[PDB]
Formats: sequence, structure tokens, C-alpha cells
Amino acid sequence: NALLEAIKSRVPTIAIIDTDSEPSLVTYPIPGNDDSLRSVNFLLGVLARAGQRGLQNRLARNNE
Amino acid sequence: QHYDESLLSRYYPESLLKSIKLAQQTIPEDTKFRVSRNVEFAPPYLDDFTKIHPFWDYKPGMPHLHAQEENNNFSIFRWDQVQQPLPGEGNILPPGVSLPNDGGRKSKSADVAAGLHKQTGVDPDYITRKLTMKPLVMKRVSNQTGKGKIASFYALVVVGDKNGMVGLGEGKSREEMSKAIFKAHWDAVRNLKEIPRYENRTIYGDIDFRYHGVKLHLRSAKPGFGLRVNHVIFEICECAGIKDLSGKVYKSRNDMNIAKGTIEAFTKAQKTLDEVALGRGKKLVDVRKVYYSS
Amino acid sequence: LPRRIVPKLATFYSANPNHEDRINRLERLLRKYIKLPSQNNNEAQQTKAPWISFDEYALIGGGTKLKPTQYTQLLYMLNKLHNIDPQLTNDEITSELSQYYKKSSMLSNNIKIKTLDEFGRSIAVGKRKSSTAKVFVVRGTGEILVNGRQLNDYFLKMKDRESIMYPLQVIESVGKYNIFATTSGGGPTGQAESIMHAIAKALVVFNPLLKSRLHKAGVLTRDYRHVERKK
Amino acid sequence: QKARKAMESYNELEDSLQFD
RNA sequence: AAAUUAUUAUAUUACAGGCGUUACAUUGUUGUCUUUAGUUCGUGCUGCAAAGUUUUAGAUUAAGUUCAUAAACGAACAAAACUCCAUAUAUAUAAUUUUAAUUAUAUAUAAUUUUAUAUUAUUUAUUAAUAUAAAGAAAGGAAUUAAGACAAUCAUAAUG
Ligand SMILES: [K+]
Ligand SMILES: [K+]
Ligand SMILES: [Mg+2]
Ligand SMILES: [Mg+2]
Ligand SMILES: [Mg+2]
Ligand SMILES: [Mg+2]
Ligand SMILES: [Mg+2]
Repeated sequence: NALLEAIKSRVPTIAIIDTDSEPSLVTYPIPGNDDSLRSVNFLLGVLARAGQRGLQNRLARNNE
Repeated sequence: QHYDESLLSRYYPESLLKSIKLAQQTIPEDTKFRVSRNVEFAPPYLDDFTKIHPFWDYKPGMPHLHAQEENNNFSIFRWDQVQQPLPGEGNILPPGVSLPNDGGRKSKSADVAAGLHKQTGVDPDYITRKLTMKPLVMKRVSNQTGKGKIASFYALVVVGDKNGMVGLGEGKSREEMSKAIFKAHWDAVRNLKEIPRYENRTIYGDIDFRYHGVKLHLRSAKPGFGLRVNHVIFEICECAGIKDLSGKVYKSRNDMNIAKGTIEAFTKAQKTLDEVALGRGKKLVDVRKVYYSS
Repeated sequence: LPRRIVPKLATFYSANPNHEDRINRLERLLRKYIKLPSQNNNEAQQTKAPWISFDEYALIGGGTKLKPTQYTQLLYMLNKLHNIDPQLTNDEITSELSQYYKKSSMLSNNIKIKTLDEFGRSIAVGKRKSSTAKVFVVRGTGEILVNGRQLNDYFLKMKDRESIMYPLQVIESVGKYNIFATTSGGGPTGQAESIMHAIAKALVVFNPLLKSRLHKAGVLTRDYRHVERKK
Repeated sequence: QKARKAMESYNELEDSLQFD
């Protein structure tokens, strides 16, 4: 449901794509195990820190 | 607190000073007033009661249970207007409600533009100024129920800006056809798509597309050829900005399925010269265009 | 400098953003203070848990979206934070919990400790059916007077006499008090049991530790049954 | 006859309202 | 300035009157009667479409009872809540001979009770059924939507 709404709403999407998952339904697939909390939290953590660095770079350019 | 006559005479009218003096000689200064929790004699707000409010007090001269005038001394001789107009601004319009002074001035395009902007973020100005809407199918359908036959109005409309953007929308209403067209117009704007156009006038080459039972054969045409196609396709081409086109519909000629098939054909069955060139790693030259170039 | 409009709550896209935000705030406190021990008086069943009503929480927790199970989840976390040992609690926890306490605390109670009067008498009123009884209990030797008359004179039925004695028999103080009972209305049974109810309520002043035994015997409960017009 | 043909006149009438 | 107008009586004629008519046709009225968590509307989504909106032939209670859940979400609608009565308590009023102050009647509060523990089940968890302990005066009622199908002359109101 969410993926189809994102398509209808032209919202880019990222998702973990397991071997039984349809890759073309998302803009940026990440092939990987989606059943383990460790694998999911490892991939989520990397994406979250990447976002943090972007946020820190935006707040830094405002200061200087 | 007891106040000297001087102070009280600078705020209260002379007619009421005698009452204040007598009350300050009968109520001792050390009176410990108690609050009544059974009967509420005073109003819920502070009021000296020195001025007669035009609305919250009885109208002077009007007959009522507590009128103090004699029955032959009332001063209301005209009964064509409301005696006590509402206080303050003169209205009780709820916060967030607007007085319906003007009715029938709405434009359904502006109503569609406002709703879609709030729901999807599209620009209202583009919808109300750049888009043209043309109804394609308008019929009544019916469902057989235990209570009886329930009729519904079905509307299929096409919208476009005549500059590449075209959309198809459908709408249903059990009440009136105008409501069905409003929904179809609303749906059509949400389905707006860009269609490739060769020289912004025609399609790229020829198209043989099958949409359900409809066989569509569309051919590109020379400049100034005009639209020589099924009437349903004509309206879509007009909205989309296609000027030159030839074609023939075989097998099913259901208007609804011709319209949807045409929109699908313009998007899924066309390839721009640029897209073909990049995919094949080749240069594609329009000979007619080069012949008239420097 | 450039400004934009963004959702206020991190849980905006959830079903009930307001409830989830409040739950997250409480969950953070329960994580930050996971180590703090809980009350050992919880076994003593401390009688303190004045949390806002489901309807009152719906003003702040999503209104119609609020589900009963969501309210149950709020109470499980409010109680857990509340049951942290009072000595080891901190301001942060109390600040967060304050907003969820019933505002009835704004006012005060309507109960004043009952005490013996100038003559050492405990006065209580009781009601049964249409009957009423006002009894005067004082420390004595078991003398009873009903409307100035001997007990055997006023109440002819021994079962009515036994009903009057029951509260004193529960606290085993039948020979420790003098009772001056005044009764009016209804019949012998209503008056005798109205006196029974009034003696039980008057005996609690002499020793408030015996109220639980009186309640358990059933003598402190007002019998609600009355003649019902057939409907 | 009623159901099928009644709307021909009304749906064209809807188009009458459009110009109005 | 004797004519006019008021009242009253009498007379005059359209009529008045009718427990005459449901084999007098309709409307009320009330009755019974099912229905009372279901319709309509808005939006979203699926199907080319008429249409459908999906879990779900959910759990649970004596019972919409209560709670979950799904490409549906929400509003209106009405139950329910609410509200009143009863009961418990507080304040006020009575110069306690209109006395029943053990009362009268205004206002307010309270519960659709609450908590710990053991046992048995469970969707086993922040759970129900149980028992145990603790706190409590707390234990009972009332009214309530719109439709659908049907009855009564209503000597209980009408219109023709
Ligand atoms: K719908
Ligand atoms: K008295
Ligand atoms: Mg997997
Ligand atoms: Mg007649
Ligand atoms: Mg007769
Ligand atoms: Mg469709
Ligand atoms: Mg719904």
C-alpha cells in the first residue's frame, strides 16, 4: 500500500529488497535480508547516520 | 469599602448618589459578605448597573412583565423592525464561518483547483487558466437492488493544456450529472501525463495498439493535415495538442475504451527520436527539417 | 533564514500521532531510569493512583482516534514510573507525570475526622426501608434503651434483638458500651436493622482499626432495598 | 423505453446547463 | 344638525344541528410490530466497465455486551456516553412551638468502582474466568432513533 501510494504521489523510496521482493517497486533498492533485526538495524543505522551528516552539513553552512 | 462622596460623585451619576449614601449608612464598614452557593442573584460578570444596555436590558418604553410605565405611556408605535438588534458587531457568525451574502458565483474549475491544491499540491492558477476540459461520455447506469433500481450518473472527461499535458478522469454520482462531471474533472487533473509529440504537432511514426477489445491504428501526418480520426480521439488530440493525425479504430468502438486506449497508446507505444538514438548509439536525422536548415 | 512548514510530531504519519508522541516521552523516562528500584510498599497496596479518565486523555491523545488499548498502554507506563521508590525518584519523572493526574486535586476533601462529643458519645444515623435510627454509643456495661423503653419491650422478636447485638458481637464488645437508640418510621424489622447499621457506624470512632472487620461482617453497608412500585 | 431514452434528453440537457 | 352610528329584542334566509353513514374516501391518533453497529455522503483505492471496497463466516458478552482488525479513512445518523431519580456525603437555610433537625429542599461531590496476590485457561500478556486480601455507603432504576410492515372509529381529534 505505502509503496503504491509513493508511486502515485511521486515520492522517491528506498527499501530493503529480499530475494522474494519485487525490486522495481522502489526507486533505490537495497538487496539484503529483511527478516533479521540485526541486518535491518545495521542498514537502517547506516542510512540514519548518512542523514545525520547531511543535517550537520546544512546546519554548519548556516553558521558560516 | 466606603468611599467619600467626592470620589463617588466623579464616577456615578447624581441621581444614584443618594442611594449610595444611604447604603453606606446602613451597611457597616465591617460587614463580612458571604457568597451564596444556591441562588445566583448577580450576573457572572461585573457591572455597576448605571447604564442601560440597548440589548441585554429591557427596551425603554416596550411592554413586558416588569415594565414600569403605565399602560397608556408606552413609546413603541412602530412594529415593522426588530426592536432590539443584536449587540456589538451585530452578528453571531461562528468563528470560522462566513456570511452567505453571495451565492452562485463559484466556478467549478476554481473549486477543483482549490481542492486539488490542498490534497496534492498542484498549482491552482495552472488548473483554472491553462487547462481545457471536454466531456467525452455522459450516461446513466443503474444497479438492481432489493429496494429497487438505483440510478447513477457516469461522466468521462478529458483535460489538457494543448501543450503536451493530457489527462483522463471518470466520475460517478447518484445525485446529479453535474456532480459526476466535477468528480471526473477532479480525477482528470490528477491523472495528467505528458505525451511525446513530434514537432509538437503529431506522433512519432505509426501506432498499432490493442486496448482490451479496441484496435487502434494511428498514423502520423504532414503539417497542415488536420485531425482525421474517430471523434473520441479528436477531442483527446485537441486537449493534448496534437494537430495532425490519421487513424482507424477496428473491432470495438466503445467510446470509453477508445479514450483510455488512446491515452495509453500515446505514452506506452511512442518513442522519441532522442530515446531511440541514445538506446542504439546512432544519430537520427529528420531529412525534412535538415532540408530547410542553414 | 529560509522557512518551511513541517509536521510538528515525529509520529505525524502514524494512526494516532498524539498518543504515540506521549508514549515515546514516557518510554524515554523508563529507559533512562531502568535501574531505579520500585516501591516495596506496592505489596502493601498503597492507595494512590489518580490518573485522568479515558475521555480526559482523549482531549490530548487524539480524540476519536484514541483506542481503549492505547489508554491501557498509557496507564501501564504512568503507573510504572509512579511506582518508582519515592526516595529515589527525580524531578523529571514527577514533572512528566504531573500532567496526567486528575485535576480534582484543585479542590479539597469533604471529610472531617469523627470524634467523641463532650460526653464521650458516638452519634451515628442508620436507615433501612422507611425506618431511621439515631443511636448514642458511650462506654458502659451493656445497657440498651430504645426510645426510652427496654429492649425486650420495644422489640418483641428475638431475631430483631439479635440483629441489634450483631455489630457488638463482631468486635466482641457487647458488655463494653451503653446504647441509647432512637428510631422512627417503618416497622420493627426496618427499625431494628436501622439501629444495627447505626451502631456499626458509631463503633468505628472508638477504634478505627476495627472498621475492616465491621465492613467484612456486612454491618457498615446501607441496605438499598425498598418497596418498588410495580412497573 | 423510459429508462434508456430519458437520459438522452437529460444528458444533452446537462450540456445545455454547461453553456448556461 | 332630525338624520347617522352603538347596543338590545323581534323578524327575514343562506343556514344551524345531526351518537346518520368506513359498503363515508383520506388524515391524524395511538397501537402492535420488526429495525435499531446500519444507511447516505465525502475522499481514497481495485476492476475496461456495470460494480466492489475486500481482513471477516473476527473475538468476546445474557445481550452492541466489550475490544480488536482490514485499501481504506472520516463525517453525518442513532445508539452509547450523557442526563435525571434513588442511595452516601458536604455546604447553605430553620431565631429546633408549622418540630418530623431521626426533618425539610436548594446546590455540589461520588462508581460504568479500585488495587495486590494465587489458581485455571488464553491470542500466555501490560490477559479473562476464579478465589484470597485490602479500600469503599455503593447495591437499583428511568427516559432515549428513524424507517418498514401491519391493527384499531379514536364514545379519545379532524377534512371531504
Ligand atoms: K466510494
Ligand atoms: K426537633
Ligand atoms: Mg524476507
Ligand atoms: Mg354540516
Ligand atoms: Mg341523535
Ligand atoms: Mg479505472
Ligand atoms: Mg467506515
